[PDB]
Amino acid sequence: NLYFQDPDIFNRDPRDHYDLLQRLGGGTYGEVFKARDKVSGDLVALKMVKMEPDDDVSTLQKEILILKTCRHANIVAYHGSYLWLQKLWICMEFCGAGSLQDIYQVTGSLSELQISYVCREVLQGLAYLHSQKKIHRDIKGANILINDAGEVRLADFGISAQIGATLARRLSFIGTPYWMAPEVAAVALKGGYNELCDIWSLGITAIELAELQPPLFDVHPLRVLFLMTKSGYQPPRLKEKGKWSAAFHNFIKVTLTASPAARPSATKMLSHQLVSQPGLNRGLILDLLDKLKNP
Amino acid sequence: NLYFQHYDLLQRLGGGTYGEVFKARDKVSGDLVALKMVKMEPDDDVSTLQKEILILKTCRHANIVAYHGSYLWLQKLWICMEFCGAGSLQDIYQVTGSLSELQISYVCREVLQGLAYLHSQKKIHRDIKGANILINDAGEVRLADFGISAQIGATLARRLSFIGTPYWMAPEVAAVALKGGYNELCDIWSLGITAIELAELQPPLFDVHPLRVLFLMTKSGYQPPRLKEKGKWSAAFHNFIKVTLTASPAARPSATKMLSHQLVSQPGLNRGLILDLLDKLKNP
Ligand SMILES: Cn1cc(Nc2ncc(C3=CCC[C@@H](NC(=O)c4ccccc4)C3)nc2C(N)=O)cn1
Ligand SMILES: Cn1cc(Nc2ncc(C3=CCC[C@@H](NC(=O)c4ccccc4)C3)nc2C(N)=O)cn1
Repeated sequence: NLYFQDPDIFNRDPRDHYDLLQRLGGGTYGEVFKARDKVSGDLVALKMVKMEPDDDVSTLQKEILILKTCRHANIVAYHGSYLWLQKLWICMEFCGAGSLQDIYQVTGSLSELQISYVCREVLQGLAYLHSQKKIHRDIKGANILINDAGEVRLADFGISAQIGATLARRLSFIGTPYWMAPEVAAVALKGGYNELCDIWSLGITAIELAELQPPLFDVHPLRVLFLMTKSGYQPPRLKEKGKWSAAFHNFIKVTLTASPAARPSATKMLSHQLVSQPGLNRGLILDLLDKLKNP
Repeated sequence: NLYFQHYDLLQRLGGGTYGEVFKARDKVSGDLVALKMVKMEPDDDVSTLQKEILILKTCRHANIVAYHGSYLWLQKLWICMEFCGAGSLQDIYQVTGSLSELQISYVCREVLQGLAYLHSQKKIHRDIKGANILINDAGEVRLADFGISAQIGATLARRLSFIGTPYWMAPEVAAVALKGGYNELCDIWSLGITAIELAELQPPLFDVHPLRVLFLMTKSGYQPPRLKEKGKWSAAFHNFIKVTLTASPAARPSATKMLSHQLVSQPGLNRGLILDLLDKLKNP
């Protein structure tokens, strides 16, 4: 729909249009490289995903169309895709400072104002994704990128941006779909039903930026999961008291509401004093980036 | 609410991430039982054990593997249950070949009785398929369990294995109690697919990549599957498949309404049909 706001995939080596520079990272999502446009000199990031020989082109085109229509200032901008020698290459906006986890592992804990600006920017991205009937499902410091201008970008839009190995692992969790009714298959493909899980993850991420680890990081993962099934379950909180304002403690209290029925939406969270206060701008993050270079 | 409604290990029957199931014999009478050996969670307490045992004791029906009792021994929870000697319908049809229309009609009636019971208790099974329908030596049909709500421990371990660490996950994504996006009618669809599976040895689209199937089923004009060999089946069986596989859940019939369908309400549907199927195993 052109009323809401050119080829889908090039059958060509992206090295025909870009000079591959340094490897930025890697993992289950594939490998990401910094690159430079041969004509304009503009910098981009290129993600290389290994494809299976039997991956069908019909499904790949449907997946790429989702990347093409899901766009917001607070999500890494998608530019295009290349399919060459069994590798899918996704071209996108370059975020020079890497993830918030890459940064805080050097700088230490963020200030309350720096966290407030990050939360506001992530909530703007989530309000957009939730309006499009998508669920991110992987909000955390390692998945929030920062560019050299101090701007915040979600690394991708989560569930519906998965391709390659990450998507293969999610398909294993879903299991065989041949007996699912269409409405069950819809929830499985979307990655869930309740988008308010993202609001909880943002609350945990605010603690992660304040404390350098999410709550209970040291507890065996299967125990953390089992404790969430118990009737006595209590959500986590900030470890320190006086270091943080009453507005920050309240933001954590309301985002970390165990019952999704009582948890606020992304748009309602954007009205919370913590993220609606004046003085939240990229200058706060330029100060964090300067700390990174001159410690 | 009461107003509503030792052992010798013989051989391993089943196993998975949940634990193991063994065939067992009572030393006193020689009665055969199935014993499921479960590792309890490190944070399992008196109240969590009590709620799971209460659900096992109270969620009861003839067409669901019967709970007999449980005990703690060798640091494991042992659940004693009804023994179903012939295994699952999948274990059987992989040897015998496809079931006859009458055999499928009896299996569908028996599963629908189990589902009408679960749905009356506000439970959604969400795991109906040939591999999860067990048959005893008398030809009787039993759902292996009451569904995904009897598999919480295994789902948590599967989530850790394929999704990752849980530190940023909301508690509702793990507690998985009142799931949204669908209701009990998803079980009626799965039973329709199971009827095709018993007729054809595979569900429809069994050879299509899972991601492609998810995109196909979620497309607006999705056409529900049908039995592929038209002349082999009656018009009642074709209609049973058509109504169970209603794409819109708002229009899909309930388990109790399905029990009134000519296919499963016809006379002559009894466990002898399944004893005939088990006779094919002795001399294949
Ligand atoms: C250490 N370092 C890392 C970086 N910079 C990046 N590091 C990692 C990544 C990503 C990793 C995994 C997801 C990927 N996103 C997508 O594939 C995608 C985006 C939009 C729509 C659909 C899909 C982004 N991107 C950068 C960067 N864009 O600059 C600088 N320094
Ligand atoms: C090959 N073979 C297999 C069998 N027989 C069984 N095989 C597998 C299983 C099961 C496997 C996993 C689920 C388990 N059910 C439960 O844990 C449960 C039951 C009721 C309520 C709540 C939970 C039953 N049971 C048998 C059997 N009872 O005789 C013979 N031959």
